[PDB]
Amino acid sequence: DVFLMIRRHKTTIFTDAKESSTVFELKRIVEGILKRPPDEQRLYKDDQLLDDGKTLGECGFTSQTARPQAPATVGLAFRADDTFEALCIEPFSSPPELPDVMKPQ
Amino acid sequence: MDVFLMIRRHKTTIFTDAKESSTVFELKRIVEGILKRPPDEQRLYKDDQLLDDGKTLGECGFTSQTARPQAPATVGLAFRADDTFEALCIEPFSSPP
Amino acid sequence: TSLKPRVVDFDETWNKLLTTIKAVVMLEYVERATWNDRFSDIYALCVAYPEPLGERLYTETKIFLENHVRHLHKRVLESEEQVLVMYHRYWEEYSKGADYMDCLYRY
Amino acid sequence: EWIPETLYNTAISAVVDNYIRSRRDIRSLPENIQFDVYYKLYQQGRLCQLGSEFCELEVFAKVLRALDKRHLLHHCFQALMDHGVKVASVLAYSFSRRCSYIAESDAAVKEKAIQVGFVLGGFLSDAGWYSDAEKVFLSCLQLCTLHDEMLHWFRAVECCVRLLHVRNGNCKYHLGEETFKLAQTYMDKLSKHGQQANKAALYGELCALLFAKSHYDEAYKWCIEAMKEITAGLPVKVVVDVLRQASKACVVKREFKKAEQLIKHAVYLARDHFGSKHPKYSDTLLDYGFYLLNVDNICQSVAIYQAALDIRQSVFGGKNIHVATAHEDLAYSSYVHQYSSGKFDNALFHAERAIGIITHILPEDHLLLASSKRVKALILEEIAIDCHNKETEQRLLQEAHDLHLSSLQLAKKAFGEFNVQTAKHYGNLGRLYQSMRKFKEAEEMHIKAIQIKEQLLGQEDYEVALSVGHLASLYNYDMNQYENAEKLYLRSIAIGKKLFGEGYSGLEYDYRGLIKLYNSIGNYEKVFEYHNVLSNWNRLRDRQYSVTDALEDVSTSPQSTEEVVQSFLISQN
Amino acid sequence: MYVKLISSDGHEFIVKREHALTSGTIKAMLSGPGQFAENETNEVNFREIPSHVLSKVCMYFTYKVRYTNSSTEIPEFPIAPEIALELLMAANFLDC
Amino acid sequence: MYVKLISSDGHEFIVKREHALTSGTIKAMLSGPGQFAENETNEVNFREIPSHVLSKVCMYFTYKVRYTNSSTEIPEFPIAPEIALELLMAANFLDC
Amino acid sequence: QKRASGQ
Ligand SMILES: [Zn+2]
Repeated sequence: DVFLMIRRHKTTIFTDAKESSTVFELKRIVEGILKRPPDEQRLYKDDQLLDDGKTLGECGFTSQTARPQAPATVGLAFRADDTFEALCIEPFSSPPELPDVMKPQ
Repeated sequence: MDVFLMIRRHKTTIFTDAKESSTVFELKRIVEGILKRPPDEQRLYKDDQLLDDGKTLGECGFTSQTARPQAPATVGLAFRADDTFEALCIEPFSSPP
Repeated sequence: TSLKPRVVDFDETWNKLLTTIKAVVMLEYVERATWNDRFSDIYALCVAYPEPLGERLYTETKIFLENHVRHLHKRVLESEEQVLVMYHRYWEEYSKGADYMDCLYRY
Repeated sequence: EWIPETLYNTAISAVVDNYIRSRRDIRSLPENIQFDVYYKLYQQGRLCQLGSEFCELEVFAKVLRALDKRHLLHHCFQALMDHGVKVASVLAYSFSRRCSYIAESDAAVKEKAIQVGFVLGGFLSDAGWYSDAEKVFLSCLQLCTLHDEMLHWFRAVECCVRLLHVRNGNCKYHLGEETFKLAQTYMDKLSKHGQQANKAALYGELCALLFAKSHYDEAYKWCIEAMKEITAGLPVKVVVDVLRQASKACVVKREFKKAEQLIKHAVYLARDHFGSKHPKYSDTLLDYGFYLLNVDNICQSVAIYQAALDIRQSVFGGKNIHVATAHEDLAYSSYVHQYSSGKFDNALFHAERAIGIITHILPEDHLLLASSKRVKALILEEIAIDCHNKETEQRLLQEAHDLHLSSLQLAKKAFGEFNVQTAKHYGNLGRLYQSMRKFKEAEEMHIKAIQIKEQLLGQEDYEVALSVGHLASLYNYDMNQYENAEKLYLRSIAIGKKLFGEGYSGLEYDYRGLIKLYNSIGNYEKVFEYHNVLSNWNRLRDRQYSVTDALEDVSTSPQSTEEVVQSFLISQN
Repeated sequence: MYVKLISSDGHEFIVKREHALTSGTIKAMLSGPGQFAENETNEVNFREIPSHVLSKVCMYFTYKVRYTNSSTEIPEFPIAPEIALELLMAANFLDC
Repeated sequence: MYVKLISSDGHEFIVKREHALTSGTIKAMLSGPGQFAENETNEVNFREIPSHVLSKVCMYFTYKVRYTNSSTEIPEFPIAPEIALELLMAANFLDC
Repeated sequence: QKRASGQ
C-alpha cells in the first residue's frame, strides 16, 4: 500500500494506491477527482513518464519511500488540448528559517 | 609607592610605572628611552591639561590608589614640529559591543 | 575580524600556512608580520565552525613533516662521502625548524 | 604564595556573572572555553542555569568533545541528575527525535549523527544511564540499518557491541542474546564481503551477559573466544574490558591461576592509560576485588573495593548506579571480612547507601535491587544474631526475610527457577530460616539450593561446598542430625582443601562444627585429631597474614599484552 | 625590552617584554623568525584583537607581573561585563 | 468523498473526506452552509493556514487514518523543527 | 559462629 501526492500545478491529490497496482489505475483514480480521462494525462516521477503497463513497484514507488508520514510526490499534466505541458509543480512555501543558535553572530 | 601610567599619544598607548615621589622629568626620560624624543620634545597632558616639566607625580593629581596596575591613569602626550606644539589626538580605543 | 569561531575553509588557509611553514623549517627567512598572522591562522583552524579543523591540521602537518623528512633523507642519501657534514647541517636546520614550529603550533 | 588568577579564569568568572545577558553568545565559543563557562556555572552552584543548557543536544555535544575534561563533565552530569532535571532522558529523547528525521538524508549528515550518537551513548553508558544510553544506541543502529553499504555494517556491529554493554548493565538479559545474534549476523554480512571485523569486544560483552545469567560454562568458552580475538591494534578500553570479563569468567570456574594474571594485567593496563582516577580503572578495581574475594583474600578485597568506590564517588557524584554497585560490592566484602569480628557498622552503612541509590534511580521491579537488598539482608541477619534483644532480633530477621523474598522473586522473574543466583538466594533464605528458628523451612530451602546448584555447577563445586557447609551447620547445631551433618561437613572440607588448599577460611567454620558434632556423639580420638587439625589451620592462617596491598602487587610492567593473553590461551590445552 | 602589541585597529601598546611574556602565545610570537631584535623594540601584530580588549590584556599583564608572589591582598581584575566575553576569547588565544 | 483543502497561498490539497473529518474544525466547516456540495469536492478555505503547513496537516490526516488502531508499534509523525511552531497553531485551530 | 558467611 503506497501513498502519493499527485501535484499538477497547485493541487495536491492525497491518494493511496496498492503497491502492486499499475500506473493506469493511478491515472484512473483522478477520474473521480478532476474528471479528466486518463488518455489526456501523464504522470511524472521527477521528469519520468509513467506508462500504463508498468506497475507502481517497478517505477520506484516502494512502500518504504512513500510512507503515509512523508508520501512521495508525482507530477501530472493534462495535455492542454493536444500537446502536454511541462511540470509546473510550484513549491509549497518557505517556512520561517529559525536562526541557528550556534551560528556565530 | 608604585604608580602605573598608560601614557597615550595617537595610536601609541605606552605603558609605564613610576613611584609617587618620581618626577615628570623621569617620565620624559622613559619616553626618550622608548620613543627616542628629547624631554623638551614632549609635554605631558594630564587630563587634557598641560603639565609642568618639573614637580612630582605625588601632587600631580594621581596617586597609587587611583593608578593601580589593573586600572592605570591615562596621560596625554604630544610633540612639536619645532613650533606651535601640536595638540594631542588621543582617540578612543573601540566601542564595546 | 574578531577572535570568534568562523566558517574558514581549510584549503586556502592551509596553503597560506604551508608557504610559511616550509620556510619556518630549514631556517628560511619569513616576514615577521606573516609569522604573526600564521598564529591567527592556526587559531582559526583550531576553533573553526561547524567542526574544528584541529584534527585535519594535525594530520596535514604530520603528512608534510613526513614528506619533508623523506625529502631530506633522499637528499642526504644521494650524496656520498660527504653525508656526515650535510646531514649535520640538515639536522641543525630541522631542529631549529622543529622548535619554531612548536612555537607556531602552540595553540 | 597568593598567585593572581589567570586572565582566562578571571574572565570566566566575569562571563558567568554576566551569564543571562550573554547566554546566546556563549554557545558561539570554542569548545574548551564553552565547557569552562558551564563548569564554572556548576562550581558556582547555578545548576538550573547550567541544566537548561545541557538539555539541548547540540549544546551538550560540544562539551562532550572536551575529552580532556570529561572527569569534570561526568561530575556535572551527575550533579544535574541529582538536581532534579532529567538531562539523561532528555538528551536521549532529543537524539532519537533529531535522529529519526535525517534517516533519508545524505551520508555526511548521517555520519555526523552516528558520531554524535557514539559520543553521547558512550557518555551515558559511562555515567550509568543504561536505560537512556540504549535509546541513543538504538537510534544509531536505526541509522546504520538503512543503507546496506560497507561502513554501515562496521558501524552497526559497533552499535550492537555498545548495546550489549548498556543491556548487560541494565539487566535486560533477554534482549542481550537477540542483540548478540543481530551483531553476529552483521559480522557474517561483513565476512561475505571479504572483511572481518574484530570480534573481541562483542565476545567480551557476551561473556558479561552469560556470566550475569550464571552460565559460567558458556561464559568461559566465550571469554576464550574473546581472548583469542584480541589483537595488537585493539583500543586499551576494549582489551581491558575483555581481560576483566575473562578474569570474572575464569574465577567463577575456579581457574584462579589464570584469573589472577588476567585481572592483574587488566588493572595494570587500566592504571597506565587511564590513570588512578578513571571510571575504567574503577571497573577493573571492582573486578579485581571480585577476584580477591573469591580466592579467600578478603582483607585485600575490602581495601580494593574501598579504592574502587572512592574513584566512583569522585568521578561521579551521589545517586549513581556505578557508585551504587561500588557500595553494594564493598558492603558484601566488608560483610564477609567482618563476619567473625561482628563489626557490621561500615558494611551496613554501605549496603544502606546502595539501596538508597538504586531505589531512587531504578524501578522497584529491577534486578539490580536483588543484589543490594540481599547484601543488606545478610548484614541485617548478622546484626540480629549479635543483638542480645529478642524484639530487635525479630524485627531485623523479619526485615531480612522480606528483603530475601523480594530478591528471590526478582531473580526468579529474571533468570528462572534453575539459575545459580536463585540457588544463592535459596541458600541465603535457608541460613535466615536457620536464624529465624524455622528449621524445617531452612532444611527445605537448603535442599532446594543443593538440588538446583549441583546440576548447574560441578558436583564438587565451591558453591556446592559452601551450601553443604550451611546445611551441615543447620543439621549439626540445630536439627541434631548427626550423620548427614558429618557427611556434608566432610564434603565441604574436602572441596575446600582441594580448591583453596589448607588456607581456606571456611575450613575453621567446618572444623568447629564438626568438633561440636563429635563432642555430641563421642569418638574423642576424632575430637583430639581435629583439635590438632584446627591448631594447624590456625598456624597456616596466621602465617598467611602477609596482606600486602594488592594495588602495588600488580607491579610495573610484569608482563605485556599478547603475553598474558598468549599464556592464557596456551594454558587451555 | 618594550614589545609593541599592535591591535586590529592599529593601536600600538608598547609594554615591557617581561610583562608580555606572561602569555604563552606572545612568548611564542617573539620566539623564532619573529624575534627581530631591532632597536630594542619589536612589534607583535594582532590582526584579530581589538584595541578595547588588547588594552585590558596589557593592563592584566601589568597587574599579574606586579602581583607575583605578593602576600598583599589581591583585588579582582576589573573586567567590564560588556567586554568580558571578548576578553575571555583573548585570554584563551593569548594563553594569558 | 473528496474535499479540497485550499490553503492561504492557493494550494488545493485534495484529501479524502474520511481523512478530513479527523480534525474537528474541518468537520465543523463541512457542516451547515459549508456542506453545500459545490462542484463535487467541498472547497475549504484556510486563509490563515499556509501551504507548507497544510501539506503536513493532510499528511497527518492520511497518517492517522491509516495508522489508527494499529497492532504494531506506531512511528512518530515527523515534524521538522522549522515547521513545528506553525504546525502547532494549525493543530490547535483544526482541533486535530 | 555456627555457619559460614552468606554467599
Ligand atoms: Zn535545576
